[PDB]
Amino acid sequence: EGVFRTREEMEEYRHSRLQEGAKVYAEQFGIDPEDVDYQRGFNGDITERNISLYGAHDNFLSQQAQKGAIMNSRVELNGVLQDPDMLRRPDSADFFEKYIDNGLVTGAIPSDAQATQLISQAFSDASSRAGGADFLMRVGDKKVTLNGATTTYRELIGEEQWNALMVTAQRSQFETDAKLNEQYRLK
Amino acid sequence: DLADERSNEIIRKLTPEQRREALNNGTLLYQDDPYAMEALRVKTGRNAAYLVDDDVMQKIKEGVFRTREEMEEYRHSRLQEGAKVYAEQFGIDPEDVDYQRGFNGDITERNISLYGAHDNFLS
Amino acid sequence: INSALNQEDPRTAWEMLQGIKAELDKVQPDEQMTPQREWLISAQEQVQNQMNAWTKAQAKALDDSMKSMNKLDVIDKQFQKRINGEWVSTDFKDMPVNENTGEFKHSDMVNYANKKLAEIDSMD
Amino acid sequence: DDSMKSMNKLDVIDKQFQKRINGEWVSTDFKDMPVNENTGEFKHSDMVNYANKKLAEIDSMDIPDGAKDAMKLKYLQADSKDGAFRTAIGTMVTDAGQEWSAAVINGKLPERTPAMDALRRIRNADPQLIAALYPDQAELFLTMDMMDKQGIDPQVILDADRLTVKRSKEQRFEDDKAFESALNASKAPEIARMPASLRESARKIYDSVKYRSGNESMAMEQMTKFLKESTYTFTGDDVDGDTVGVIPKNMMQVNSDPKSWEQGRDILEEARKGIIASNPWITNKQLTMYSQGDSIYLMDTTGQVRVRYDKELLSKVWSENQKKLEEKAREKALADV
Amino acid sequence: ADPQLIAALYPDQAELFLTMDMMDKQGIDPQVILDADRLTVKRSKEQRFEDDKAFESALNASKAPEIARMPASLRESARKIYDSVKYRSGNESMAMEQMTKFLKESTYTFTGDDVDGDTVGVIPKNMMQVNSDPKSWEQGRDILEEARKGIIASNPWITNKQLTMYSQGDSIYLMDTTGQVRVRYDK
Amino acid sequence: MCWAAAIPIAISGAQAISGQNAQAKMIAAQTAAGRRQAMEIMRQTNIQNADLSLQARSKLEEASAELTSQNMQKVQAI
Amino acid sequence: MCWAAAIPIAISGAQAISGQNAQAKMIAAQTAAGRRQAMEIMRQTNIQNADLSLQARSKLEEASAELTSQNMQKVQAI
Amino acid sequence: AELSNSVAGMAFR
Repeated sequence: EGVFRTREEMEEYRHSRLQEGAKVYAEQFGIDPEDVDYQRGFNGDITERNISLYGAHDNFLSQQAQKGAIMNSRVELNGVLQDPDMLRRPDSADFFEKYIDNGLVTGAIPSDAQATQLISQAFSDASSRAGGADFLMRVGDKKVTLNGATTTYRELIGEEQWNALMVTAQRSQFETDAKLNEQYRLK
Repeated sequence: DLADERSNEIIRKLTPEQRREALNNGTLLYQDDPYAMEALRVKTGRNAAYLVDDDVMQKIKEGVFRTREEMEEYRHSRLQEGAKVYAEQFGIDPEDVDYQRGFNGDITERNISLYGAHDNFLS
Repeated sequence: INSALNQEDPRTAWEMLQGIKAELDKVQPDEQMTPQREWLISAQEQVQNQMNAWTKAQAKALDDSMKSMNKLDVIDKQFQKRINGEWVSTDFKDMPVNENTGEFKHSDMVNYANKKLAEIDSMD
Repeated sequence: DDSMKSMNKLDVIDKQFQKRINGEWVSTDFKDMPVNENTGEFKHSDMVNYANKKLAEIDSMDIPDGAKDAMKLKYLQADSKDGAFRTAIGTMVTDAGQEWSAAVINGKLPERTPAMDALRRIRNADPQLIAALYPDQAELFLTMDMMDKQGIDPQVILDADRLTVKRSKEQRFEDDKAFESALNASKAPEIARMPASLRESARKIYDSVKYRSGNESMAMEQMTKFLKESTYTFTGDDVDGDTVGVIPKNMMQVNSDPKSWEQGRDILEEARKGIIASNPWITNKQLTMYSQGDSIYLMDTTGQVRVRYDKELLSKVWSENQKKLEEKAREKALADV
Repeated sequence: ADPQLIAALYPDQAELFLTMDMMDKQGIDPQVILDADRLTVKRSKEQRFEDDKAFESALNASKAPEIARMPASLRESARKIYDSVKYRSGNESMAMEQMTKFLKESTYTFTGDDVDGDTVGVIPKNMMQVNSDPKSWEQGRDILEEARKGIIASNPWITNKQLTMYSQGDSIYLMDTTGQVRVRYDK
Repeated sequence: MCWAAAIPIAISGAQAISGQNAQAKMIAAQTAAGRRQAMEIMRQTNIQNADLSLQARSKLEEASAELTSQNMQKVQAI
Repeated sequence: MCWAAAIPIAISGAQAISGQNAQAKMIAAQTAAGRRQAMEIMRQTNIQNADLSLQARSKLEEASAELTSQNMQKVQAI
Repeated sequence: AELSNSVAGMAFR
């Protein structure tokens, strides 16, 4: 569930507390151990239990690696985009597309779901920074893969999914520019 | 460990094009994809390097330090510590060679930024 | 699905709905007309309409921001006139639309006083 | 059979109710659409069940608190005082009231206060509306708003409300006469022209606050600050500048939020101005704006010129006007792109 | 299990029911009632006579469907619930909010279809119960409402607010003002 | 809770060089929370919100953000 | 009562690896109660109820229930 | 006027 390191502690702890719990739980009912019939009952049916346990451990470690990868790519793309005006630069348009693509091929950002989620979150985040029209207006349109079909950025993002971002980013730019004007005029 | 090289080599074979759908359902699991684990360790390393080393040095450089000789000592030691802690914090990767390439940068850029900040402070 | 619809900003609405679809894909793996899929895609048209409304609203906010800034500086200048000079009639009826400032809602003068008082508070 | 009938008629009720929330004039009283063939009869039980289940449903939604409470309010309007939702929120209010009562008797205030907490959540969002619909427990609203917005402890009210003497039917006559002298001899615009609904509440807050610590200034103090938090005073363009009206900040609301009340004030002032210039000689001193139960009414003193202004029409006209003006805004905003 | 049937058959000790329901349902300690009921002054006639005018005016001049009108049966108790709370914590408004809650639990104020919406009657929630469970009151509310649109839809020579319904000692009688339509619905 | 007192143990005669201590710990705290107290089925809601903060929780105070971005570009593809 | 304090002895500096402790003990507690504090004449009534809980009291939190069932079938007869 | 927004319009209608 939540608290365990790599494979060793698992079967170590399970083996130890297993054989002890065996006898302490057989002690509750009639005192059967150590008879050979309690072996056949207690010792399973063991392959099924072991394969279920190790499959659960696979699930946990896979969720752990996925959490790590999402955090990592989120931090990277946040630093590249959320930073005030890394976007305004001439390079940032090709870069976003390329990063998303490579991460797809590596393949990081596992998988497609997390990919659409992360790309649609970042787009909004970028729209609300001063840097915005340029970034959004340039990544539209760019070629990026997905499950169903290869498709442009504008395309993924419906006519009221993209026009919204577009306007709200224009508005945020206007806001921040007037904010700079008013700071200067305050000085 | 060394035994998992079995499926590591077997999966090197699987075509990259169709690797992703497999990854999305249940056929493979993240722990065994060498290519994915590569990028992951490397990214984890950049993150670590950047965050720890830099925050630590910059904030200190900005208002509480001294000569180039001092800051210099303070960082490398911090550098080592951070790796160990952060490393444990994500899957226990160190000490593998792939975490070296990720953690160790991209190092000239970090050093030149740090020493430029120290130039700014002393000036 | 209703929660995905009732978000504050329709952006998060759409991405959460898209994630719920990508997940439904697992358990219901046949794209078709599963009753749940019908519910899900009226949801897509719904969030599209909500995004339409959100675009319109953000555009109106843009217009209001420019109108407020312009009429605000006009108010402030015509008010400095009253402070230095005399007999300027700052009541409601002010230096009207040049071409592009706005009909001067009553909202500005209250907004003007509040923003200018805080502005003075922020001076050096 | 009841489970299927209830589910079907429940979704029918909810859809025909969303119609009323978005649109208008839907008549959600009792008589709905029972022609579903499966839904069959509507018992009166559904609408109460509908309100209860839907309110809990909203509670279970994933959205942040702001959307939840805006939604509880956008449901609280509008049914025809049946009340289904009005009675649900009402029993919530009386629960908070009895609970604070029990805290008063008990001497301290019990922890975790579920009903009080839920009431604080809902009412923080539209102080005037929750109060308006239940014109009975204004005492609880006053005490809660003392408890949270202002900094006083919810212990120093407890004693003073537990320590009170019974007014014993004697000093009250003096108390009724009292409400009447500080009222008449006040000469502060808002209190003197007291708009009517608010007068009916007004009587309460004054009598409540007085029983606390040294009063009859603190009492006027709280009553005046409350009436300020709840009615705009419409001042005249003349430099005197004598007031022409006190119209309640709850009923000038275009749409459903109070930012809207503000926007609407910008309709009423344009209206009061057009009149004064249009009919020359109606100098501001002459014009009065007078409310009623639910109507903002506007008269020059000679009875001749007198324009009504009402929640429904002010609201819906502003709605369409904002709509297509916002359309123009989108048009030239996207023209840049 | 039924705080209603028990309430009715014994109107004499409504005081005990009030105190017990204070003791268990509400959170107050069964110590803070003890003093206030032990510390009371003897009403000596004088105190009592004055509180009693006081209730009389106040209940009459409060304007809430429930407090006004009165179920019929309840008045005697209602009054009793009042005094107890007034002697305990001596805030008359607090007492009332512990009388209103009670009348409100006890009766259902039938309301009119009109949008005013002025009340037609308060019938006590006990005597329109159908079978044993209290959900029977709930079910009866439906029969009676269907009927009152039965009465209003059958030859409404005139209805307006002229039609009222109430409970005699034991009968949810519905009658328009006039002798035209009297309907008796009995438990 | 024991650990926080342990960090508190650092400040005794009243020590200035300790903003670093609150800082690093809230930050780590965020790494742990974020990393481990959540589920990754695609459906998320408010869980994603608390998360997002864990996402801004490592990152940088931005001296490094300026430096990183200059970098991720020369590294990813540019 | 002494034993519960003994289990309580485990939590001291307020450490959190101990849900296992309440868990195992209430569970065992149930095994003991259930196993031993009852009579087995066929007539039962409310005794069977308290019992039934002792029946859900061993069993599993259900990870094992999924695993057991898959099993009891291949073992009993299938 | 009749078909105008601009505040005046709202009051008139």
